[PDB]
Amino acid sequence: PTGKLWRPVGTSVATIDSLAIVSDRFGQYSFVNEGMRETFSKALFDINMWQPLFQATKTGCGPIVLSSFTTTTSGYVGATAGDALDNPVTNGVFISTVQIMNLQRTIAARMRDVALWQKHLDTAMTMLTPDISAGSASCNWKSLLAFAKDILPLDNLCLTYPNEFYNVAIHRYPALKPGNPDTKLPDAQAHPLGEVAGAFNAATSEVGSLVGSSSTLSQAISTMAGKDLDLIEADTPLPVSVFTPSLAPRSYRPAFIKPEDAKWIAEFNNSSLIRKTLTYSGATYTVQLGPGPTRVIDMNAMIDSVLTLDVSGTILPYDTNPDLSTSVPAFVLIQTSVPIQQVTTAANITAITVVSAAGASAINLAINVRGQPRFNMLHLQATFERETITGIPYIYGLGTFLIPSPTSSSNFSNPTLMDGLLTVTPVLLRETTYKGEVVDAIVPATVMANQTSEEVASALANDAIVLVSNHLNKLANVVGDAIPVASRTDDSATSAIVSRLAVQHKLSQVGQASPTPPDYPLLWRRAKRAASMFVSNPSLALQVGIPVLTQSGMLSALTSGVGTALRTGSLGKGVTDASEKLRARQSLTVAKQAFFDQIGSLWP
Amino acid sequence: PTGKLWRPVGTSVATIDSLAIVSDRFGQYSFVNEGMRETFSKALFDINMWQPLFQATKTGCGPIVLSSFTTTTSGYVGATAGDALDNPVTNGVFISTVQIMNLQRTIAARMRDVALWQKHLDTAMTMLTPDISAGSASCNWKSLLAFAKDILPLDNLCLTYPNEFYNVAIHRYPALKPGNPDTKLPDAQAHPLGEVAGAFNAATSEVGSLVGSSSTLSQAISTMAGKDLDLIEADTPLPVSVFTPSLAPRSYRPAFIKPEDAKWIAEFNNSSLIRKTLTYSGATYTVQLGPGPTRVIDMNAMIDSVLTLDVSGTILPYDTNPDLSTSVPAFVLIQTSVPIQQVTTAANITAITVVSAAGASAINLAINVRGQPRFNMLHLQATFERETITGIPYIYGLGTFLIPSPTSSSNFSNPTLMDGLLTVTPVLLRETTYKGEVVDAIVPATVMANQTSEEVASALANDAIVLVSNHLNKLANVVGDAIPVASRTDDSATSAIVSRLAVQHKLSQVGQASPTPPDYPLLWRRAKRAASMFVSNPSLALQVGIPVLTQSGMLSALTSGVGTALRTGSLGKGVTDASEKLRARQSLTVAKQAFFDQIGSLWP
Amino acid sequence: PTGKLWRPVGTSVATIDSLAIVSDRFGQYSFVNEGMRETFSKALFDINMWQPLFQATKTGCGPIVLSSFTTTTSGYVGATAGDALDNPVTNGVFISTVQIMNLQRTIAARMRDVALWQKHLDTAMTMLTPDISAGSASCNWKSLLAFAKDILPLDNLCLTYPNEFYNVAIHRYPALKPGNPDTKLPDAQAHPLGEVAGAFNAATSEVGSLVGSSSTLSQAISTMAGKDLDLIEADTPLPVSVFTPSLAPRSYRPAFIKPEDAKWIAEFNNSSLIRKTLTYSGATYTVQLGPGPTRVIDMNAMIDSVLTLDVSGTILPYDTNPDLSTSVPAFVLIQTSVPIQQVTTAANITAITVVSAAGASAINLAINVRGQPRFNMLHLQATFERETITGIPYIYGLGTFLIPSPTSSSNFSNPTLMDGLLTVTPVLLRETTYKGEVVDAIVPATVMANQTSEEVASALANDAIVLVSNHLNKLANVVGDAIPVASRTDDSATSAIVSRLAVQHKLSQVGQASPTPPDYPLLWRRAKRAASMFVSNPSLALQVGIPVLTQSGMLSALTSGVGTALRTGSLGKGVTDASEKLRARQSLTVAKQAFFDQIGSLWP
Amino acid sequence: TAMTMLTPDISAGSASCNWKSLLAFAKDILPLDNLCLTYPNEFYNVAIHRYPALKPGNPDTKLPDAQAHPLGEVAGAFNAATSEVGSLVGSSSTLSQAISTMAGKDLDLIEADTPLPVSVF
Amino acid sequence: GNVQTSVNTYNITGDGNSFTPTSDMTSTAAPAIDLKPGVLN
Amino acid sequence: GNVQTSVNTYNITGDGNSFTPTSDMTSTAAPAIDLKPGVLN
Ligand SMILES: *C(=O)CCCCCCCCCCCCC
Ligand SMILES: *C(=O)CCCCCCCCCCCCC
Repeated sequence: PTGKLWRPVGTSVATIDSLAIVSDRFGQYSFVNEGMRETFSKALFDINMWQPLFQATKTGCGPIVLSSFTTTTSGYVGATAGDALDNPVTNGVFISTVQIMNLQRTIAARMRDVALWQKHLDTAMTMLTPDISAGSASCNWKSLLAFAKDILPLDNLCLTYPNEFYNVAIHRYPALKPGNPDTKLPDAQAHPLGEVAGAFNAATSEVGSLVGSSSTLSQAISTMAGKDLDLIEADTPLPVSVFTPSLAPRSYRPAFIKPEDAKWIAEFNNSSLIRKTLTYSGATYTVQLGPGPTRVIDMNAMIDSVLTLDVSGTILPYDTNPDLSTSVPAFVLIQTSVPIQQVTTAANITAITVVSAAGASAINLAINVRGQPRFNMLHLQATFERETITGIPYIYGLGTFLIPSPTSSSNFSNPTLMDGLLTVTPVLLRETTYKGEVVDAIVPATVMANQTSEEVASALANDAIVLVSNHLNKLANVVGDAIPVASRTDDSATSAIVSRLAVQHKLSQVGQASPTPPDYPLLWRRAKRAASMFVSNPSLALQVGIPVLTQSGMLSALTSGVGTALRTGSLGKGVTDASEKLRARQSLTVAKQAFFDQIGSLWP
Repeated sequence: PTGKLWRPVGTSVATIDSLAIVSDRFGQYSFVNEGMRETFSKALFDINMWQPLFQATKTGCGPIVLSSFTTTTSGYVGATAGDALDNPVTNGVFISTVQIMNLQRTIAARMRDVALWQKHLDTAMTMLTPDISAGSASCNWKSLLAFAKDILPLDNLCLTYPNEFYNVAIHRYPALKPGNPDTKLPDAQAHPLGEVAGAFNAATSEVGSLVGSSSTLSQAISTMAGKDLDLIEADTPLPVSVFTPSLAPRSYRPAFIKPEDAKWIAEFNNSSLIRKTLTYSGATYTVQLGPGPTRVIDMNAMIDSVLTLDVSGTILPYDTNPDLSTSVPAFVLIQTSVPIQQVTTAANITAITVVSAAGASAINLAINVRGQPRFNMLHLQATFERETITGIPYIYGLGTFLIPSPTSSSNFSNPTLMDGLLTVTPVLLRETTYKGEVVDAIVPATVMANQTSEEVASALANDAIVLVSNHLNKLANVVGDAIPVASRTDDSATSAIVSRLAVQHKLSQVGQASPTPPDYPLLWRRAKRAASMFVSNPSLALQVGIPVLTQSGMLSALTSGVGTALRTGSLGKGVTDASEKLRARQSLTVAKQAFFDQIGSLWP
Repeated sequence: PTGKLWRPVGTSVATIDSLAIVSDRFGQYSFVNEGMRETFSKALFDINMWQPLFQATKTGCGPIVLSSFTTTTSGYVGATAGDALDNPVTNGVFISTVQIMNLQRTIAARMRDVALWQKHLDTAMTMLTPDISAGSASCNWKSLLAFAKDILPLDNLCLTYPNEFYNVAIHRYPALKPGNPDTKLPDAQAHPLGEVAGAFNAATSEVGSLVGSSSTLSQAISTMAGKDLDLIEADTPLPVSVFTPSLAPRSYRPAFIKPEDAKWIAEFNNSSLIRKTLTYSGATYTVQLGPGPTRVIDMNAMIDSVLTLDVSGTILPYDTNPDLSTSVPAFVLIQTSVPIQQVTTAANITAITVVSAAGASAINLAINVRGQPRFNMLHLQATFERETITGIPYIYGLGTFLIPSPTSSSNFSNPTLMDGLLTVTPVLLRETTYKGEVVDAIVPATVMANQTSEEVASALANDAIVLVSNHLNKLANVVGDAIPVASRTDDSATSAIVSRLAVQHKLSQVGQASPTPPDYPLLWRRAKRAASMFVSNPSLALQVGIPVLTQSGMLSALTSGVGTALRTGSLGKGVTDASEKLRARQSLTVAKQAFFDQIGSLWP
Repeated sequence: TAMTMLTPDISAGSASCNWKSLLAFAKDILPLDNLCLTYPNEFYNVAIHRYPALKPGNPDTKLPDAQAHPLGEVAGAFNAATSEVGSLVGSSSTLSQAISTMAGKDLDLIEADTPLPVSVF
Repeated sequence: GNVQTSVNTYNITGDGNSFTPTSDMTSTAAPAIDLKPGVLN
Repeated sequence: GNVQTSVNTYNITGDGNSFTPTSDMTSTAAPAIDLKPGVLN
């Protein structure tokens, strides 16, 4: 049973409506199922432990028995009259609301009390590493004590109550074994209150540490089910939400990104220059679109973000072409009639809006750093919005210069300030971008081995690629973490892949002389580096031309392997290299024993 | 009850003193509460499973019953005489210390034993993805077997014991259903020992996966309470400790950062040059402070860190002004009398200490990379300390050049090596920095919408801004993760904000014609992108001029929403887009069924 | 007991063989141990809660009692005949397979049902932060309701069932206290079904929050045992696997990295130029090895990776030396006879392979960005493999230019395209690299204070240094997180170190006048910044010349302290600064009360 | 979408289609978001009662039944296009339908010789 | 078509099933149920 | 796959075995056993 206890209410036989939460002057009795007593007992148990320090310091008020907050009522206990009817409990143990209040504020008040002392006990305890993980190692008690008698700073609490803290301590450190009163010798065994827990944390030499290897697994299992690593290369529309894209604002360096390497950025590849004009704040400036191709951020295929083009440390040659100086650098949109990459001359450019200029010309924004005047780090920045560009077939964001007077000097300059580190930040997660279009769902499998070397590094913050990369990255840490894809152990991961290579290379051999019986020693090893190359750089699985990894099978395969692989690790997964791991722990205890030996001499 | 068992040492009458931990020749009996038997049973259960492999290989020693390590003593069981008095347990089940030792080293020894085999069983099991997540899919057993008879490398253990591993396997993979002996046909149902657990992990088509959606929530709940996301925009002094700043060493590019964009960096904006001198290692060099403003790291407002100015790949024009060559680049402090930004000429600069020079002039540190000789990657580096600058009102760290002989050539150079990538690393977490002052507590709400575009990116490693950014970043991953702030589901997050916008826009309408009844469809949508823009780039909420996000309400609001939102997710939160998610899983099982079909033909 | 139930197939006498899983027409009865009923009850409990919404909307089918899926069989219940023999259970409660199916698909079907409604209830609930964390704060109900009557968008479900959702709600938000029918007034106490859980999550003013501080500890404990932070500075061979290196592809900028600062990169420091030739694709090009030293990636000491040298934004002076234009930039290997750094002239260079050229000369790859033509972002890229360089004592990877015709113009150019951002990605984790050699195991302690300032930042992706950095980094977040290494609390971490400094400085004083009695106030403070400097920048502990941190004791010491420190935190660790933390929470509730006050007026 | 996706209705004589094929066929066509792939013989049992085309094989003789027993036993019998006269369900309605109009609009009185309100039209 | 077993009296992939339309029984559930005011009452 | 006979209740090459995953029962032993200090006791 569970929930609040109910009891028959009003005239009639017990029934699903006869019942009513048995409330009263104390609040409502909620049932205390077996396991929920484990907690409140485990919590109180950790407080009772500090008994010797509560009396010493006259705080506290006696040991807290959980049997002081409960009661022994009886009735039907459920979550609702209907279902509570199927849990007739007799003399169960319930805790009334007003009690659920004290057991709370008591464990809270006492928790402070101890949390404090417990902190002093520590700066003194750990102040001599009472924990080794291979074999033993003593340190003659006299010295030890006479030593901490020093180190411990005058405001601890282990100097005001030595054997009032010691008695608390003995129950937390199975290192300190108190000398028995009637034989005046230790005990071999150490009996700290955490008897079992402390036994099951020792780094057992057979397998690393059960508490470790156990969690590193349940931890990975969490992720595997959580993010949705499963279904990682699913071939079908998936809401961007399914990718929980967060804290995702990637930055670049355009005016370098080739147009074909990333759809969201077209260029004005035209013969001559395209000097246009525009009255901005009265003054008339001339946008240039100089000698080179001047790659500009396209506006369509640009998920309403927060574009913030930073222009700093980048050269600013106002020294040579004086034409450049005087011009306030500024991010400006450019609506063109004919599609760009077909826009020849000025009459082609519909209009030009200065979405964000920089007050003060190019001779205050400068700063000489050895001849080559740089740009004082400043951030121009628009706030592009999907629909502010409705209809408008062609429009481009360009972080240019806005020259107040074009001249012969700036005839080979080309004032694109895009060489600066631009940082787009998708401000509306629901919508992603792929191959130049804005969508609401991705098709994972499509984005695999479909980008090129740099059609990946040139991805646009929160676009399929960047999403089908953030995803693999989780799955990449589950294998990297739990599975042993980094040793000659032909693990579950590199194993799922090997079975694909076989089934694959086996049918490609079917029909024709079949002169080559499948290899296997070579297949195991080829798939080992395939699974390994993945854990290594999760990204690669997106680039066209990557051995194994990019065939449709793998990944879809890998994950579902790694999947079941985590759901069976056992507990002693740590048996892997638990030999050198062990031998390394003994190595430490031998060096730490060496320490105790000095504590033992210096302070005799 | 819990803890070690005690018994009346004084006999009969058991008072809060006539007790005593019932120790003896076996150690101390510690009680084995109901739940703690669940573990040791669940641990032994996972070992017994491997029974067929223990006999086959003559290791092991029979099935391990947990009832072989315990006993049936009876007495009072608590953590201390006082509280143990309230737990009279009769014939409880306790495990003695020396036993708590075997149940430990047995589960450890056996755990190794199985951990090994269990690894072989796997490279063979996952070596044919026995796990699908939508509908079924078989693969005629003959083929399957005759297939793995191949792939499996000659050193497995699934080839030496086929149906000695198979029997272990059948209990772990409800995929392999053994053919019943007396009807020689499968069973429809599959009965693996993990009957329930395996039932509750299947990706249930109604809602993603209970095991997933459940954890992704408890996981987020952990963080929410842990780091202290709650109280994220609290308006009142908070110890830096409350922000657990760790692994926090940010790097820049000064000599670019404007002085007003980041208090910790002032500049010598003076008319002419300020050539000073200083005997460093005998030889007399001249610090320049050349033509430009030469931005220098201020020393006050500089949390005793580890400044490490790297100067590499950056230009080194010793080719033109020969004056530059011969000068050993070096980070040097500069104590000025009159405050900088008021320091006109040499007589103003009190003294200049070469806190770290680079042995060998500027013509060995070079390296030609196409005309423009660069700097061989080298790291100069001081170790500034709060108090080494006590009293000293003005002092600045400057990574300049130290020219051995100033000339006309270096009259427009300005040797500030600050254009290099400097990396400050706060070496003393307790103290933070804000707006130019060193403090011990932040006031969160103060740092919101108080920085500018770049008064953020120019923050100083472990300063309020960088702390009130590391914090939002956690809270940003809790929403990004748990809450669905990335779909049209007007989630709890974007909902907490909408209620603020209403209450806000509603009173701004009070008094005056109230010609505009609040919108709502427009408010819901405006707050959706506000909560969304946050998850996106957590930082923004610090920059002055960000719609919604920067009003005092939000955040303080958001978090406390997201807060309660996680504490109610239910379990089936995965119902979100659990349709396409499902349809994608069927998509995979259809492709994986396609695989089994070849395994089924190639190896008939 | 646990597992499926068995019964004596041979009847009466139940031996370790006369048993057999009691299967049948329903599947196999698996035992439902005490705790496993807690879950299925806790799951069903959370569904029954939504009873009022199931009837309202005619879905559901009555309350789901877990006692409808189980049974009361009796027999022996274990994991295998052998061990099941020691668990005679009478009238235990087992759930048959076919039942373990419904309790599953029911909780799944119902889970969807509620998951939906439960989402509507929320957008309305959190839409008025029903959760404060200090003191109370009301908001006159009328207003509140009449308010949400607005905000809530027309497609919720809290408008179609107000007090059908309200009744569900009252059990989840102890904020909404329903007015009692027969006294028509609230209740003071609030009785939500989550009575206890909700009591134990409140931010108790004594210590932050038990649910928080508790997890932040168990969380850290997980890591500490997991990754293997323990043994962090172990002095003995450790398989790279023990470091779970994943998602590890670091990028650089060679042609800058000094050869001695990173063994994996030697340079051709020769007097004149070394123009060689090579027929690549018919056309004959000349590799240059120009004026400067031209640092090249060495091939030995280069873990078979995926070298991808990006050349973009970097200068391309085809404007001056016309010689440069026309030459297709390309990454090329260079096998030399005599060891490099001893290779004088052309006759010395055995052969030169163009492992990856860039189609199209240097005048299409350009792009004018203000005079200085840059490189259109493109990625050349080899796939170096350990053994493809077997025997071959000397061979180097060089991302040079391949000039189609060397001239006088390119006599001081030196076409090394290495100034570009190269990104090596280890494609085979098992093998690491150290000091220039490829190995399979590291010796942790060896890599401490053994690198120089930049012999660290110049590390090669997945090399001991980068591994003995990824490791410290975890341990750095465990302390940063759990332990309070960021306040004057002389924590367990900075305490473990202090004891080393003492024992150390104490013996260095032994022998000779011992004129200086150890300090301690100065030692505590010195070790505090030592432990602090570590949490800060984990890396440092690798660099030669770091105070304290780099002595062999520390770290090996630190971790083992931090270790036991986490295994005792108590629960109320949050007592640290739980004063200002508290005062900040009251600060928020005072501001949130201010909000409710407007909701209370505007919408009267 | 799965049933009619193989016209289970003919109107003259019979015509079978070996079940194996049929099934193994729809195993294809049916798009991945139906519900006849998630419950085959959970839909099949519903189906058997609506399509007297699908006759389930009897468990204890493992053969069909000749007769098909769909819950709409009678209705489905009286809709078959009986070869004697087109279809009772058709011919019946085409009549009651016409009868409706005849009385309704007021076709009767169509050439009445006397003043009639336009409304009557 | 994976075997079920009891949920419903017939397996789909069950033994000897048989798709076979007969012009005699035109498959039909109940669509034309009359509910109009006068006719339902 | 050579016949064994009694060592274990099932032969591998035994009569009518059947590999056949069901999205319904995701194969899993016991990895996440909780042993952390507070939780084990
Ligand atoms: C298992 O489900 C394999 C697919 C066979 C039947 C799926 C649905 C197609 C046949 C429908 C039978 C019920 C009425 C059409
Ligand atoms: C005889 O041993 C022939 C090989 C057939 C089985 C060997 C191992 C491969 C199949 C594994 C079955 C048990 C779980 C995978």
